[PDB]
Amino acid sequence: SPGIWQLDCTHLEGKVILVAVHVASGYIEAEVIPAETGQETAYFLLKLAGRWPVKTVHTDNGSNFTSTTVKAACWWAGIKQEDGIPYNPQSQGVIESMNKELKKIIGQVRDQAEHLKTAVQMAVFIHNHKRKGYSAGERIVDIIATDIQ
Amino acid sequence: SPGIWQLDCTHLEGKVILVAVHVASGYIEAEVIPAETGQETAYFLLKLAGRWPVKTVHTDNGSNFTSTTVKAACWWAGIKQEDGIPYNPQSQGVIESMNKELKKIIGQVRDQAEHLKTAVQMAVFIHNHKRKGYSAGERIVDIIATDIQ
Ligand SMILES: CCCCNC(=O)[C@@H](NC(=O)N(C)Cc1ccc2c(c1C(=O)O)OCO2)c1ccccc1
Ligand SMILES: CCCCNC(=O)[C@@H](NC(=O)N(C)Cc1ccc2c(c1C(=O)O)OCO2)c1ccccc1
Ligand SMILES: [Cl-]
Ligand SMILES: [Cl-]
Repeated sequence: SPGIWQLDCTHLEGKVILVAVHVASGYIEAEVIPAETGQETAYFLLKLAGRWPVKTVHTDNGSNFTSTTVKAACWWAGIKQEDGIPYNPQSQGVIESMNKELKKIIGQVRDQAEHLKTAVQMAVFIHNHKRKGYSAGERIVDIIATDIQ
Repeated sequence: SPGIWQLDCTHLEGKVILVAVHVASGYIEAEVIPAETGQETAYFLLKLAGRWPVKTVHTDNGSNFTSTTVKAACWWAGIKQEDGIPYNPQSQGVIESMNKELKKIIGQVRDQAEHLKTAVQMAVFIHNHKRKGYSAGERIVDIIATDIQ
């Protein structure tokens, strides 16, 4: 499970926040996009897979699962695309909670950032650095290091 | 050592490619921007520091070193800004060589990507995954994991 990620799309200020969560650690990367198109999702996954060893992605919905451009990016990057259907129901609630938590952080920084995209990146930072005692950033690095060795 | 990054700005197709290199591993993150401004650099560093434990950045030039927006991002993210002056002179040539490498990769994929930004992300992927026998992606995870424990 060191290579497993989940896509998550949430909305705020009439914009779309696209999130990738590393399932085993809770570590995230996120971007603001105008709308959640196959093309945007494909580009986001290319960026993600160049940065971390992404083996499997649970896509966030059937449109992206279907998307020719998403399928092309996954092929290019060596990613196995899977559905993101919560056969374990506690999955959906974990996501919902993260979306709520991310929006909360965004609200707390919203003041220090002129643009939504800045506040989202501040939120990524705070989320990944939060000690819970290791942080998500520490967990993902330990998980993947153990996997290499 | 595990926390040290160098900024590097290179040009192609009339656009700017902004690179951050993890000095100890050769691992990189990169983006295409229309122009290298303080605001763009500041945003790039915010994103980088939310994703990896960035302690020190050797900035690529004195305009970004001076930039009040870059200084504000570095303050926000807990980054020590340093100059990028190569007291070790083999530094310039290492950068120069990576820029040449990156541009070569971009040329090799240039055909598979409509947009420069896609080709740059493909080049980041190929760079970070190349076995050298570990890859840069493997090196950065082991360096930082060793540092955590
Ligand atoms: C309403 C509160 C406004 C107080 N903050 C500021 O005046 C400046 N913000 C910063 O110094 N930083 C660290 C954040 C930041 C960094 C880079 C960027 C940004 C932002 C951003 O704020 O969204 O936008 C695009 O490139 C600022 C800088 C540039 C443009 C606008 C604002
Ligand atoms: C010159 C030969 C072009 C052959 N490739 C294609 O037709 C498509 N490319 C892909 O399937 N992928 C994986 C790459 C990609 C992914 C996502 C994106 C992209 C690109 C990109 O190509 O730049 O642009 C922004 O969002 C394509 C898709 C959408 C727009 C344009 C092209
Ligand atoms: Cl990788
Ligand atoms: Cl981190």
